Amino acid sequence: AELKMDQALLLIHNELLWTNLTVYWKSECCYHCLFQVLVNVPQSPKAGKPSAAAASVSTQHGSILQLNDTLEEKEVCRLEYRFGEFGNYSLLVKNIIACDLAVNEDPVDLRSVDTFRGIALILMVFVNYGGGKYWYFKHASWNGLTVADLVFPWFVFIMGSSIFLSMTSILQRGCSKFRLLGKIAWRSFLLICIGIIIVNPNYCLGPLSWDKVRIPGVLQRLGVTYFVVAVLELLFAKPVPSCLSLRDITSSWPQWLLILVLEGLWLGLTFLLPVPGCPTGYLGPGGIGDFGKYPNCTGGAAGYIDRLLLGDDHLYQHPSSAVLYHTEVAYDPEGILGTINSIVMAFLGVQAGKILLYYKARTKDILIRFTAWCCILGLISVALTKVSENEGFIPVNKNLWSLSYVTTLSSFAFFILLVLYPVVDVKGLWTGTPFFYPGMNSILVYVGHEVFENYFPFQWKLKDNQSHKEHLTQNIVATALWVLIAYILYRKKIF
Amino acid sequence: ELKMDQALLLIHNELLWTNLTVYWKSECCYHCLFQVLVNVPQSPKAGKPSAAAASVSTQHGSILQLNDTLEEKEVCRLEYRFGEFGNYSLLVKNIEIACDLAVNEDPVDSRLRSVDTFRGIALILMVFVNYGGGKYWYFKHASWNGLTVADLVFPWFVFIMGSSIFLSMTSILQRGCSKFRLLGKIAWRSFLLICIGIIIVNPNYCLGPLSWDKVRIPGVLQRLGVTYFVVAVLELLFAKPVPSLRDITSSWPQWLLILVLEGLWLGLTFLLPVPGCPTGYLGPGGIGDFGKYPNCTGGAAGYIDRLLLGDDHLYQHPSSAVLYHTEVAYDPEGILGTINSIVMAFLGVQAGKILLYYKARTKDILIRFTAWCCILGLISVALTKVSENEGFIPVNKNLWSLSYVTTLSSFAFFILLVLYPVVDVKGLWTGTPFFYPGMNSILVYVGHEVFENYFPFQWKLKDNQSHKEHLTQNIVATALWVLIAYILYRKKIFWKI
Ligand SMILES: *[C@@H]1O[C@H](CO)[C@@H](O[C@@H]2O[C@H](CO)[C@@H](O)[C@H](O)[C@H]2NC(C)=O)[C@H](O)[C@H]1NC(C)=O
Ligand SMILES: *[C@@H]1O[C@H](CO)[C@@H](O)[C@H](O)[C@H]1NC(C)=O
Ligand SMILES: *[C@@H]1O[C@H](CO)[C@@H](O)[C@H](O)[C@H]1NC(C)=O
Ligand SMILES: *[C@@H]1O[C@H](CO)[C@@H](O)[C@H](O)[C@H]1NC(C)=O
Ligand SMILES: *[C@@H]1O[C@H](CO)[C@@H](O)[C@H](O)[C@H]1NC(C)=O
Ligand SMILES: *[C@@H]1O[C@H](CO)[C@@H](O)[C@H](O)[C@H]1NC(C)=O
Repeated sequence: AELKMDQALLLIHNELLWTNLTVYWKSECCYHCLFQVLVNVPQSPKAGKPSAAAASVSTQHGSILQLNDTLEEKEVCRLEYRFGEFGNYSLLVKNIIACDLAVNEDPVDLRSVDTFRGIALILMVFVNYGGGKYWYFKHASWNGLTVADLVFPWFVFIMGSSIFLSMTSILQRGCSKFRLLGKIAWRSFLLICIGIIIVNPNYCLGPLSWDKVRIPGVLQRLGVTYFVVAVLELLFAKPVPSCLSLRDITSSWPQWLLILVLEGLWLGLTFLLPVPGCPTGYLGPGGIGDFGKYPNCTGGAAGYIDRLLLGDDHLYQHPSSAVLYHTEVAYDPEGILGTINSIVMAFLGVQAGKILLYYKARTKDILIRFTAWCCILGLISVALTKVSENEGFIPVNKNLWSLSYVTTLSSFAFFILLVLYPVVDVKGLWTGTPFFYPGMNSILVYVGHEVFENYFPFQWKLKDNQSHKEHLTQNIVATALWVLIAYILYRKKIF
Repeated sequence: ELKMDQALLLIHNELLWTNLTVYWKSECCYHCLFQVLVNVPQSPKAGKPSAAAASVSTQHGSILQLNDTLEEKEVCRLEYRFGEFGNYSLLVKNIEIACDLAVNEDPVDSRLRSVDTFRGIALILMVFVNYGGGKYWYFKHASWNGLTVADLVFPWFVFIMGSSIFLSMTSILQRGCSKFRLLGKIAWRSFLLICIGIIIVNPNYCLGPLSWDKVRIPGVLQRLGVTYFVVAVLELLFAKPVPSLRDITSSWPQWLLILVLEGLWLGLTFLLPVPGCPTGYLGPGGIGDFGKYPNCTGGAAGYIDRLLLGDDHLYQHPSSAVLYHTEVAYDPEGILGTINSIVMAFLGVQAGKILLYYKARTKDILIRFTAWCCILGLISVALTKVSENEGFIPVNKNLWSLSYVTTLSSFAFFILLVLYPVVDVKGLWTGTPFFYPGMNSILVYVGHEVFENYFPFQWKLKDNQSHKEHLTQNIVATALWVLIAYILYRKKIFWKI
């Protein structure tokens, strides 16, 4: 009918005579949102003849219906409810002002690094196709840690580990450093150009033009972090040679000094840089967020730096907060300031690779180091976020690539590695059979699924687009087909 | 304000008590009904003639007819050919009555590796003409009949593909291999080509996700795969070891089969009755043939294709839509055209047989190619009577007519005759910029089909109505695809896609 995806009709009529009602809606998960107007409920023309109105409240998560009249601005009913999808809820307001919100119809219902990379790629492809249009399979509106926020950081962690592993293997093979540097620069340049040309633009609307080309993005950031980490490791590389040896940390001390100074630079630039027409050290979403007194401030210092450097037209025109906070500005999640945190996370992946490689002959030592790093990073994350998605010093935020976000995802990745390394490598109980096929063809699978996003085996016309089940089935089938394609490529040894 | 290849025609009518209407038909139409271009009202008074503006096409020729609106009497007519961006003004006044056309502003318009080189040239020409070729009239497909440069890209590809099947299969058989595995590989390759075509090439996904009710089944790659399968299976079933008319006495079975198929095609085209349509029809319908048969595109071939596949599963914008104003759907890569495509692929197999049987002696190869080209040219001249629209079977791309096959095969034989000594015997030119697509045919074709809209091959234009911009963009895209083919060749990547 007239109900879109995840909406519930709200038939509302007033059993009163001398007040004009305007229903005001505000989703619960928002931190500080101005109550947007929803409908206008007039007075009943005669006694016993209420005037009905139709509303479509978003039922993704919660709702706070606030009602105070236009004439007097005095409350009549403010109630918090959680509507269901495709429901039919009737709000009866009457004298005793009292409201009940009756319900008409019930709403409807080594090998470990490779396995981990395959898991991250499969989840990324799933959430990129839409993830069944579920609110927990899409990027969270500003602060939040939905499932789609857990894919890219793990991929960067895995790439850091693989960078260190391959660098050590090549240096042990005996190749010179200049050839390695040339190769690293070439791969980074290729990744950047691929991201700028093939992945980021959408060519169905029309041809690419400089005035409307999106420079930063996923693959550009991936290549830049690749280049930075690989060059740093190639510069400060030492031959690989326990009981509290602490060699893996003290040997790579220049890397740690550089990473710490980079993190300090990110913290200072975010929390101290004076943004014109915006409070210094802003972390909010702008738009209607923070009670709506900051209309154009999305991203704070990072957003301002990105807009100044690349222009407001070369960024993402539909940021992840544009669906909830109604931000009218453009903000790329893969901006310029977040590259520092991405580099830090890739270096944490390098650290995991160092732990894996140094103590190759003692599994107990590897597990102890992994769990110690996981505990330390988890403690840092808990201290920073104050175990809350809104409060705390630095909230976990994907768009800003917050330091708490990096530390939390590093904790999760270290725990995942602590689980995966024994079973897949040491015990060999389960080789990650359905997963590592993209683990060996990451970049090819990503580029292919971006190019072939719209083709028949991955997309087809559905009976009703306003249904979660059909979208979920289509996305699952597409991801399974990409797993099968990666398997076929692996069998033919096309790397 | 003006479109591309469209002059501006201003009519100044000094007549007093006669409404004036004009008509226009392209000089390239065989029999086209005139269409209303513009209506010029009578002048309210002497000295202030009524002026009306209209845009006239320019791609090729123009014939105008001036008729009275009420009395339906012809006043005057012209055969002037306009310019791309002109300002021609037409004045008609009573003197009998004569109309003079004036120009206000002048227009502004002024292994063997020989098979590999052939296939590379055909592929590059195909990629150029698919991107548009500058929107030129002779770089696009012919309207219904005739032979433009864009019509020669595909038949040469099918010819060389057939020759390559023969060469590769005879090499494999000579080296030693079972026939069952070969037939299985051929079937897999044909099925893969058909599926690739249907899923990737034919449908456009930007307008929306694929819907089964509007899926175009026939197309270039499905036809390629079907003829590949048929000709490869025939030549594999009848394959004798290599050892003077010794290249036909060893091939008479498949020759008889090809003659049977050609006879079947001729019978179906010229004899199969069609409901509400003249038997043995070839005209484009619409306004062609004086508009007596509106929905009769292709005739027998169109009717058979529509009956077997349905109107929804066809090419909705055929080549004749722009000129002959037809509403029905006709797929150029239909079902009856597959017989002639098979015949041309078999002719390519015959050319490969000629090239292989006399590999030692080059004089014999050259005389064989000369004889084949001359015989096919004579057959084409007899069939088409040397005219675009006359003759028994005019050269037709959409129908894949027999004259089309004979003419394009004679041209392919002559091109092979020129290329073979140059690339092999004398070694003057080694196909340096062309044979990399000759090695990566299918990969390059599918890549350019998928990446047609991407930036290096297509970007926003400064002036969308300039031929120069489109030509530069298409040439740059084709050069980039040559470069990509060369890079793939250097990295030893080859025909696996
Ligand atoms: C313009 O007028 C001329 C003459 O009146 C038309 O020529 C004849 O048209 C009738 C029917 O309209 C045909 O039966 C004749 O065969 C035509 N030729 C002759 C010599 O009589 C002409 O058709 C008119 N233009 C258009 C577009 O209809
Ligand atoms: C309520 O609204 C109606 C029209 O919507 C208006 O005529 C009436 O005056 C309003 N009542 C008050 C008290 O403003
Ligand atoms: C409801 O009343 C509060 C004050 O208690 C006010 O801030 C708010 O704007 C009112 N809602 C409206 C006017 O929609
Ligand atoms: C919701 O319930 C009311 C109660 O009768 C009904 O009239 C209305 O049609 C229902 N909504 C829809 C969309 O059917
Ligand atoms: C020419 O067309 C005009 C416009 O309708 C009309 O008034 C006039 O009568 C026409 N001329 C003749 C001779 O009918
Ligand atoms: C054609 O000439 C007329 C009068 O000379 C002028 O008004 C008109 O703009 C010209 N059109 C073009 C396309 O030059």
